[PDB]
Amino acid sequence: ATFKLVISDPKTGIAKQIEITGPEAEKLIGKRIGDQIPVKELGINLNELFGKEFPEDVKMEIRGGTDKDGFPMRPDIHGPRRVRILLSKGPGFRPKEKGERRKKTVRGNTISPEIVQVNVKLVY
Amino acid sequence: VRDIGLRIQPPAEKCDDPKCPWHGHLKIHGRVFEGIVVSDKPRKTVTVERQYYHYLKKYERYELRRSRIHAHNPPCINAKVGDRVLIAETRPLSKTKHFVVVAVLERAE
Amino acid sequence: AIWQGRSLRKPSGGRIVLARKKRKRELGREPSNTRVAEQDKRKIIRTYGGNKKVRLTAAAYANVFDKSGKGRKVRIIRVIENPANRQFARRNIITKGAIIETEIGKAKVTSRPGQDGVVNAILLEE
RNA sequence: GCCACCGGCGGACGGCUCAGUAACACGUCGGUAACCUACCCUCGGGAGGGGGAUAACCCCGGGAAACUGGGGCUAAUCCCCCAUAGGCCUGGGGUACUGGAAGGUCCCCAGGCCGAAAGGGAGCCGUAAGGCUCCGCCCGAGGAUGGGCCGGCGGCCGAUUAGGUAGUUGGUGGGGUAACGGCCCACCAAGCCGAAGAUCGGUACGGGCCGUGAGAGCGGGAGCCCGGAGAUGGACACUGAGACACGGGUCCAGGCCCUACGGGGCGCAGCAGGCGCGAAACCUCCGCAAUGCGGGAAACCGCGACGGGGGGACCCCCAGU
Ligand SMILES: [Mg+2]
Ligand SMILES: [Mg+2]
Ligand SMILES: [Mg+2]
Ligand SMILES: [Mg+2]
Ligand SMILES: [Mg+2]
Ligand SMILES: [Mg+2]
Ligand SMILES: [Zn+2]
Repeated sequence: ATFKLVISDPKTGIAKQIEITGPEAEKLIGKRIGDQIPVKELGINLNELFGKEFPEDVKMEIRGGTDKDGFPMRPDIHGPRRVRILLSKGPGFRPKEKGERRKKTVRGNTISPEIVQVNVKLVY
Repeated sequence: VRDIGLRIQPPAEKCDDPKCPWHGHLKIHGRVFEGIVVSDKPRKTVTVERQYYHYLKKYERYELRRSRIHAHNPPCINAKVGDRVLIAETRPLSKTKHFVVVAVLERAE
Repeated sequence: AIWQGRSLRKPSGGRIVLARKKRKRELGREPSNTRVAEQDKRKIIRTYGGNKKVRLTAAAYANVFDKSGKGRKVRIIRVIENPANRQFARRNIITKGAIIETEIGKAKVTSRPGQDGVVNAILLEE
């Protein structure tokens, strides 16, 4: 579809975002969390927005991402499906009590044409 | 001769089991009653009966009352039907046995 | 959902209608059937009041004993004639009367494994 | 000096109503040698070494809302490991203590399993070492406060309701529990209540007490105190010393509400206020000054508990025209 990538530089702790679509939104449509995709092949985006210093063999991997309505991606439920499970911690729940639980709606692991935001970081 | 806190005389034999106050590992503590046996059909258990008088207050007369309980019957003093027994109180032994026989008086008649 | 409260039937045979609900302080847990294996596993529980209970689940050694108070930690082979249950000696479930067959003879268990988390025995005579 | 966030303690008490319950639910006398217990009191002992994330804060957001994602940096009375003290089980052998009576306590051998802590914080004195005293942390023995469990006895109506029970009654060996117990299980038996009313129906929260009568008695147990039970009906678990939790969490059934139609929520038998039902029942008020509770080293802070008024031929006492 179209996505909103959140590129984050772990070596200096600043981030940027860009909007990709068309040919770009087909080469990461089926990728799972922690995949290490090369930047040059996918990325029409350039060595900018950060200061123009990166090498040429850099690549990023998938970390998380929300959904079309606003639900997070729980990196344990494999499959691009949407479920409603009872949580106690972890991505998808903010407890704010002791020993408490709740029934929150989360999304699977594989990217889909429903995901709108994708979170990535740059390993060199 | 061993006593258990009743100032009475022990039985003339020796037992086996541990649910006997005289020879085993049971402790007695509580009420101390006295009645006559009305059945010993099942194993190691009897049924003891005692009678008392209730005093009504409006009519000012009396009235005869009963009480049937169930007691463990150790193998050294095995009591039959129709004889006086002294029984004591202790912890729950089964669903409905909470007393134990300790001494037998007037066996036959 | 193993409720260990009262009964619902009087000693005379009439039924009882419960007047309250089940209190959390009356419940029970699952039988921890001890097996024979090549490595013993055990867990730890938190109990009423904050205490603990060590819970053996598989057995490897035996702690066999004697008449002069001389123990020896030796491993077990299999169970024979558990009088508790009719089909335990076959599946190798050790409860408390089990007749353990150590590698130095026979023995009789004298401890509760599911409560203490150890197996103890006396050297049964022939 | 102000503010939120990590961290500790409290929210299981207090307030409300009487639906269910003929029962060890309640009253009274006893039992636990068959049990748990944070805050608090006394005595006797310990605080020796290592390691680690992540809220606040900074850079990007997603979603209509409820809410929630990715990267960076940081600390503890936060979290985790090692050692030692200690806790638990079983075998063998001594006789030191309590008690009416030791499956308990104490001492000596042996085989195993579990396994602690924050020398942390604030004032002062001396150049500094370093003290002085205030609030603290962990283990053991005992109490106290609060309960769980178990007996003996005592209190309604019905025969146009006579037989009832099959884990039902008991024994042997076990599991489970904080703990005894057919409380559950595997085998062996045939017991157990009953015309002195069992079983099944009916109605009902129990007592201290209250109305009436010269008394014997007959009738009632809304309001105050003490016990029990419930949070729209039925099932079930997490955290904790304690709950299967009225203002905490799931599932079903039955109602209602917001929505950008994809998804979210709520349940006054707390205090005022509203609708419905009925012959039948009040202000959407002011305060933490008093009695007390939770927190804090303390001064203090919060409390529809409690305290002050507003409405009404509620019951008593003392007067006017
Ligand atoms: Mg409450
Ligand atoms: Mg009835
Ligand atoms: Mg973060
Ligand atoms: Mg038994
Ligand atoms: Mg009723
Ligand atoms: Mg009126
Ligand atoms: Zn005897």
